[PDB]
Amino acid sequence: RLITGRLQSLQTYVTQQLIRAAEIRASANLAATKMSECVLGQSKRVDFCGKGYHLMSFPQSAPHGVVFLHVTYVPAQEKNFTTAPAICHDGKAHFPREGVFVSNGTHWFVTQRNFYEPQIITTDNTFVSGNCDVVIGIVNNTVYDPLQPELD
Amino acid sequence: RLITGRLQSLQTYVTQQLIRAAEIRASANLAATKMSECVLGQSKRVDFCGKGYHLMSFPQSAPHGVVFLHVTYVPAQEKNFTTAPAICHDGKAHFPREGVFVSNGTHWFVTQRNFYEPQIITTDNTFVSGNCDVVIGIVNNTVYDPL
Amino acid sequence: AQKFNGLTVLPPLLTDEMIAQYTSALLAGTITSGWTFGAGPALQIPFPMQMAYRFNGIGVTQNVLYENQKLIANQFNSAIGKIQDSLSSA
Amino acid sequence: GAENSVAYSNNSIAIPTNFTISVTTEILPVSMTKTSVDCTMYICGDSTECSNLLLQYGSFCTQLNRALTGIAVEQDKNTQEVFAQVKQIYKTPPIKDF
Amino acid sequence: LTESNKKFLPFQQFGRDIADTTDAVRDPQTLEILDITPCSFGGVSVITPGTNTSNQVAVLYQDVNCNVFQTRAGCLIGAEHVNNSYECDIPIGAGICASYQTSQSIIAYTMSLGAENSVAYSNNSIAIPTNFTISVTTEILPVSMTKTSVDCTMYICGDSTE
Ligand SMILES: *[C@@H]1O[C@H](CO)[C@@H](O[C@@H]2O[C@H](CO)[C@@H](O)[C@H](O)[C@H]2NC(C)=O)[C@H](O)[C@H]1NC(C)=O
Ligand SMILES: *[C@@H]1O[C@H](CO)[C@@H](O[C@@H]2O[C@H](CO)[C@@H](O)[C@H](O)[C@H]2NC(C)=O)[C@H](O)[C@H]1NC(C)=O
Ligand SMILES: *[C@@H]1O[C@H](CO)[C@@H](O[C@@H]2O[C@H](CO)[C@@H](O)[C@H](O)[C@H]2NC(C)=O)[C@H](O)[C@H]1NC(C)=O
Ligand SMILES: *[C@@H]1O[C@H](CO)[C@@H](O[C@@H]2O[C@H](CO)[C@@H](O)[C@H](O)[C@H]2NC(C)=O)[C@H](O)[C@H]1NC(C)=O
Ligand SMILES: *[C@@H]1O[C@H](CO)[C@@H](O[C@@H]2O[C@H](CO)[C@@H](O)[C@H](O)[C@H]2NC(C)=O)[C@H](O)[C@H]1NC(C)=O
Ligand SMILES: *[C@@H]1O[C@H](CO)[C@@H](O[C@@H]2O[C@H](CO)[C@@H](O)[C@H](O)[C@H]2NC(C)=O)[C@H](O)[C@H]1NC(C)=O
Ligand SMILES: *[C@@H]1O[C@H](CO)[C@@H](O)[C@H](O)[C@H]1NC(C)=O
Ligand SMILES: *[C@@H]1O[C@H](CO)[C@@H](O)[C@H](O)[C@H]1NC(C)=O
Ligand SMILES: *[C@@H]1O[C@H](CO)[C@@H](O)[C@H](O)[C@H]1NC(C)=O
Ligand SMILES: *[C@@H]1O[C@H](CO)[C@@H](O)[C@H](O)[C@H]1NC(C)=O
Ligand SMILES: *[C@@H]1O[C@H](CO)[C@@H](O)[C@H](O)[C@H]1NC(C)=O
Ligand SMILES: *[C@@H]1O[C@H](CO)[C@@H](O)[C@H](O)[C@H]1NC(C)=O
Repeated sequence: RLITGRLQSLQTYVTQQLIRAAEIRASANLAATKMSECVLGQSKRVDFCGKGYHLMSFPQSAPHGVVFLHVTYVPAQEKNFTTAPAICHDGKAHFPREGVFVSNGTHWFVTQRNFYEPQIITTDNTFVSGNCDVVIGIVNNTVYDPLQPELD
Repeated sequence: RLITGRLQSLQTYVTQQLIRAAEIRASANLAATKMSECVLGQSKRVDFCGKGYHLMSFPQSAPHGVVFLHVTYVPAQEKNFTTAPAICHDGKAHFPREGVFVSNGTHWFVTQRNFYEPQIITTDNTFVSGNCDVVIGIVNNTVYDPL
Repeated sequence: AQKFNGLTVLPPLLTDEMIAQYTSALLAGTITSGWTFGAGPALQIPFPMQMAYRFNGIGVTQNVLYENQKLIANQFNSAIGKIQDSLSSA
Repeated sequence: GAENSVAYSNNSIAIPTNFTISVTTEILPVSMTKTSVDCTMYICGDSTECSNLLLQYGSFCTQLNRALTGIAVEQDKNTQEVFAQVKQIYKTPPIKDF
Repeated sequence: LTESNKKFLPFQQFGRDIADTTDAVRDPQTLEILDITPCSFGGVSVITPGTNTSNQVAVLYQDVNCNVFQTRAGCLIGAEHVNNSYECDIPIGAGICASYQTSQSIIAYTMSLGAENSVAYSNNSIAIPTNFTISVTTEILPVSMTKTSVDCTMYICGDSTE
């Protein structure tokens, strides 16, 4: 009677330990993937190595586990700007190559999307594609054309 | 007594088979994800489709499983160089667009990240940003201006 | 303890000193090489250039890192002090 | 959460002008204590008669011992794929000017 | 019966612990506190160099305290400890493995976590590769196993209707 009773308790403990070991294996696989991606390089997966744009992480040893000291990139201060998708100059449509068109009150500049830095709109940061009628929200402006003062 | 013993024997095998099936399902999910990323395209995840820079993987049939023949890109020979994050020419700081300023001792070049191919600094591979009184480390040089 | 009734505990294969050594080696590799050591032989690189490479990866130009490098370094040191202080406070 | 409304317009944009570096903490366990339990010491004490009835349950005892051994081997292996990513150790440089 | 350092009441004459086990009892011959500890027990383990490599084996104890080397994972006999460190192949535990190395006999040593190499760090020094090698990495991933069906009527019962 005693041994038949103790077999059930041992079997229940073994099943509980097996379930815990499966959960531990899943957590260890997740930690190994995180170590391979966020620590061993830069991971492009958003909201995977912490909140914000992931830069790097510093793994540290823990008792029966691991921790990650992720370094993220979160903005703090934002502003308001009026933007246009395209700009019309001489019957041609100019689109930003690696930027976005913004105007404060009267002058239109091209800045990068993740940081504010106004620059003068020229032929080097914009590319010509099409005409003026195709674009809905087009805005008249003038293009600097830096070749013109240099060739003189 | 015989029936109770055989039922007790028959339950533990079922539990073990369920645990093994859960493990097999997890491994199959991992293998399907690895297939869909590394084989069905190019995966940008580092150290996910093998050690090195993954390019492609060739799946092969295996008995009760699958294997992946990943193609990786690792460097073999490297060389040391003196580098500068920026260059001032005349009141203007030049930053590399898609390169890095490398020097061999008396000249400067521009090279890629994972390969060595020197070139000549000009106004096409560099962009100006501010003065050279803000960058902590800078080295004097000149650009070509090919026009 | 819990070992008097035949429930012996297996010592781990990896002692805490060796886990600490592994973490220190990985930290040294990630501050002296970036991601080159994780995908092949280790290649030396200065830390500001690795930070500029990560800034280019997240879509920001590399000149904004060098324009206010002292501010970013002070922010990183303050963040390290903050996580240490919050960790000391389970 | 906080009830807020974000203004949307077809010709309005918001881009950041400043950034802050933040550190995020994530706790991920990888292993735990490994324990081996046998029927000879737990179920039985120092009596032969208890072991004389254990030959009819030696099969389940073998199953439990194999499961515990596999659990211990799995836990020993679990540390290898997370911390031993590189086979070269790297000494920190004596110069701390980063 | 070890000599304890904790004194008791003047009437109780026994002891217990957190796990509810009688591990202390006074000796009323002289009112002396004495501890109770269970006797030594454990399991033997065999270290085998492998088939067609060697013949001699080593005997390993899990938690039994004692050619003969006292490791942190018990008592190891038949293996000579050596201070130098290589990469181990047979795990033992507590930071030490065993291996067959040069005649040739089995030895035990601390593992080496890797090749001790220091990288040169400078604020104006880099290492840009000039050549590359195409390498292929093999990964094994099982997706299924054999599918079996178990029915009680033929298994727990034979050819009897009872
Ligand atoms: C929008 O931004 C432009 C450029 O920053 C401003 O133009 C400058 O304004 C200052 C302030 O008087 C003048 O000293 C500069 O000469 C202007 N530059 C040019 C090229 O004209 C403009 O004032 C801003 N507008 C508003 C409403 O803030
Ligand atoms: C942007 O410029 C175009 C052309 O320079 C303007 O189109 C002219 O509009 C006037 C009256 O609105 C017409 O009389 C002309 O015939 C149009 N010319 C062309 C070529 O279409 C357009 O109005 C300007 N947009 C704004 C907002 O000023
Ligand atoms: C550093 O690089 C420069 C530029 O490539 C080298 O200068 C040239 O070297 C070749 C090799 O003899 C000559 O044919 C050219 O006439 C050199 N050009 C100039 C402008 O000097 C220079 O030799 C390299 N130095 C080292 C130590 O490798
Ligand atoms: C790099 O160039 C700048 C300017 O061309 C040099 O700065 C000059 O340094 C001299 C003496 O070192 C001073 O008399 C000038 O007034 C400085 N001019 C400016 C604009 O700062 C600088 O020394 C050069 N660096 C090297 C290493 O030659
Ligand atoms: C971006 O945010 C940082 C963090 O607050 C600002 O840095 C602070 O600047 C003020 C005044 O310049 C100082 O009193 C603080 O000590 C600075 N804090 C730190 C942590 O350095 C920075 O000025 C902000 N930049 C902009 C353009 O708004
Ligand atoms: C890059 O490495 C490869 C691999 O070793 C080199 O290819 C060898 O080159 C030598 C001499 O040119 C030949 O004898 C071998 O037969 C080549 N092996 C193979 C597999 O092609 C290559 O030369 C190296 N490139 C550089 C620039 O060093
Ligand atoms: C300034 O930004 C706020 C953001 O809520 C916006 O509502 C407002 O319209 C902006 N100002 C102008 C003049 O557009
Ligand atoms: C934006 O939407 C408003 C309201 O529908 C409209 O009056 C305006 O013309 C639109 N502007 C653009 C550029 O589409
Ligand atoms: C380059 O030189 C430095 C010191 O001059 C040295 O530490 C480094 O190992 C060298 N790199 C290579 C690839 O030899
Ligand atoms: C690099 O660091 C050394 C040591 O502090 C210093 O002497 C040297 O000026 C630094 N060089 C640059 C370009 O920062
Ligand atoms: C093992 O026993 C010996 C002698 O009985 C003793 O000196 C030694 O300290 C013991 N080991 C441990 C770990 O207590
Ligand atoms: C290994 O070398 C150390 C160096 O001091 C010495 O103390 C130790 O006794 C040596 N081990 C053996 C087994 O000779």
